Amino acid sequence: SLPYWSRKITLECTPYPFTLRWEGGVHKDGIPDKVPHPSCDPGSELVSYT
Amino acid sequence: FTLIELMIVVAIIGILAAIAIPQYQNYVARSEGASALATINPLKTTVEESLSRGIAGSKIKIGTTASTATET
Repeated sequence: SLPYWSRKITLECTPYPFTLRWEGGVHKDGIPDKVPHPSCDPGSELVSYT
Repeated sequence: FTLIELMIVVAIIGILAAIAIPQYQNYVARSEGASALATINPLKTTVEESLSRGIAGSKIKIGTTASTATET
């Protein structure tokens, strides 16, 4: 048997994607319908966002 | 009472019932326009400010829904 030498090194990570969501809109006085599509009709506009 | 006083009163009534009345429509027609422009002119200042600051158009609206750093 004769001499010998070697080395090794590795780096890796596992995948795991995901998704997040969030909605919201402008607050109004006297509008209990907290929905992105306000079905009421007070007298203003609600841009909303989802 | 006599007829002289009654006839004089009747004549004075007819005399007073003769005052002319000129036109009075152009006055209001002009006052309405003098107020419309005076009310809707100052919006140009806000329009120019919003267009020169940085925000784009479209978002510029009317009403009373507060303000933020994007919409006017």
